[PDB]
This record gives sequence, structure tokens and C-alpha cells, in this order.
Amino acid sequence: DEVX
Amino acid sequence: YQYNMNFEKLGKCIIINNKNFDKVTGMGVRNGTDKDAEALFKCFRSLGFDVIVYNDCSCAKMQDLLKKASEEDHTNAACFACILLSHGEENVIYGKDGVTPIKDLTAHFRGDRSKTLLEKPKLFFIQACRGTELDDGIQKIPVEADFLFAYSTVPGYYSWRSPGRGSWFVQALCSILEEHGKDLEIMQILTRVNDRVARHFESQSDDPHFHEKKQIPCVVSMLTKELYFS
Repeated sequence: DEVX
Repeated sequence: YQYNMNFEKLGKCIIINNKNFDKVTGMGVRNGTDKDAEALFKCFRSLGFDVIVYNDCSCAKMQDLLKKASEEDHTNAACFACILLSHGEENVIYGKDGVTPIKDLTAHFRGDRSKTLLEKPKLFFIQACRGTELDDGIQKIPVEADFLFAYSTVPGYYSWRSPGRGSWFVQALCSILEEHGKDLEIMQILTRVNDRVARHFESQSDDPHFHEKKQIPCVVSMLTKELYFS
């Protein structure tokens, strides 16, 4: 997972 | 108690899809954002919005897109929708070149500024970070009226996106809309999106600091009636  | 949907057009839907940023911003490529956009494109189209997707915009481009859109003749439309996919900080979204205040993008549609959208709902769905906090989880018409902001996360928090499936908020929002978009009121849909994201998603990461985090969206409503896309 990546965050924005 | 329902918004009159009797217009030849549901309304315009602007999807700003920012994936690649200028190195001066130092923001990373948002993998999975094209999937979100395409999905969102299919959903809102199904709902009957006339959607147009704009890629890697810059702050000015964004402000223009919105200023111009607010300047069209919305007399034959029930509402207006705008979806923002990008990076972000508290109160601000990232253009490819920097950051612009969401307040500026939305103000164009104020009652005093978009008379043809007056008394009509103006919907903005925002997928972007709002800070760097992680949720660990636990086991006369007012000019500001008729707006609704469906944020993907809460003020001060990160927003999650899986490179291969898209952002949680959009995966959720699309499954819900696909199945209930034509039969449930907007608040019901978003409440279900709220529950879907909270219960069905949990970050997977190699950085323990970013592992197993949770997320809850945030809906702000200044609507004065119930909205049914039907």
C-alpha cells in the first residue's frame, strides 16, 4: 500500500 | 424533500486524474490512479453524468477547468459533479506543479457565482491526503448552500491507495454506486462507502510504521434536500  | 431531477441532463462530471508530478513538488507517481479514473468514469457515466477525464493537470489548469465549467449554462442540468484524484495536504490538492487550495476550486460554484447551479447540488469527491496522520485502528439562498464534499479520509490523515487496485475510497465508492447508485439517496451511498472502507481495508506494508493502518472517509454536507440519481 501507498498513501496520497 | 428531494432535489428535482427533471432536467434533460443530469450534469457535467469533471474528473481530474493527477498521476505524474513535477520533481520540484517531490511527489511520487500515483500508481492505481488510472484504474480509479476509468472505474469512476464508468460509474458516473452510468449515473448519467457527461464525464470528461483530464490527466496530469497543473494548479492553473485545474482552476481554469473549474472556473470555466462554473461558467457554462447549467440551466438544463440537475447538478454538477467533480472528482479530484491526486496528492494532497491539509486543505490543499497537488497540481502536477504544486498545490492549490480546494476552497479555490470549489468557490467558483458558489450561489453568487454560478446562478444556473443555484439551488442545485454541487458534488465534489476528493481522493487525496489531508495530512500525515495514520489511523492505527482498534479491534435568498445562502451562497455556501447545496455543496457536498465526499473526502476519502479525515482532516490531518493520509489516504490509502493500492498500486494494483486503486484507492480504497474509490474501489469502495464504485462498488456501492454500481449496485445502489440508482436506488439509494447520496448520504446512504456515502455512509455505505464509509462502512466499506473502514471494515474492508487495512494497509499492508514493509515499513512497519505504515503497516496495518485503517481509514475512515468524511462527508461534509450543506445539501438542503435528498439526492437520488433518478
